[PDB]
Amino acid sequence: MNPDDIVVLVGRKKSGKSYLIKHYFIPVLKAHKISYIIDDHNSEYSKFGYNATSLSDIVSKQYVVVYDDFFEKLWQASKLHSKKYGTTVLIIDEAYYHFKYKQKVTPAIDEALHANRHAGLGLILSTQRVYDLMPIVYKQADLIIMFYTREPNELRWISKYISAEAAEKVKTLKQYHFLIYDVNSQTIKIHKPIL
Ligand SMILES: [Cl-]
Ligand SMILES: [Mg+2]
Repeated sequence: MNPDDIVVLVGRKKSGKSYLIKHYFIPVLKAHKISYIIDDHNSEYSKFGYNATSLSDIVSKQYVVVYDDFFEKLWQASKLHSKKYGTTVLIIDEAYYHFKYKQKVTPAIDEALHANRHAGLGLILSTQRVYDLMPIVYKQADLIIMFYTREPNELRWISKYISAEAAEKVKTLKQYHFLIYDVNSQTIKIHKPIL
């Protein structure tokens, strides 16, 4: 993950999405001195950054958790954060609320999908089913990560918007194993569980 990449995480609850964030993305971000802002809508990430009580905290604290009209506020605050700390990763553990399939696209959502680099903000979006998010999220993504599924509608979406090969290989992943799809290079890795 480049610091201004868009990364999508896809898998049913308990498949290991938050674990990957906590144990794979966050530590590597930290090691490069890459800032992040975690937008938690379900706390679970309490120990990974300053727990914010205001928009000012989002801007000023280097590693920050936010407990979530609001997306535009969050987005504006993140842009100001990035100007202070350099490229920042905005991590959203419930992309289902702002990026939902068949929803409109505000200027801020559009910016987040098409103008990341310019705003100095990477994105990690997390979702339980592939068909929860707008197909344009899959087109705009740089890396798509998928855990096991054989739900036939999900296979169809993966095949149509991502890769027919990924749709095949997704069906055989063991627990905590995950497929990585590089949208740009069009390659596929099958990764073992994180330690
Ligand atoms: Cl709008
Ligand atoms: Mg989770």
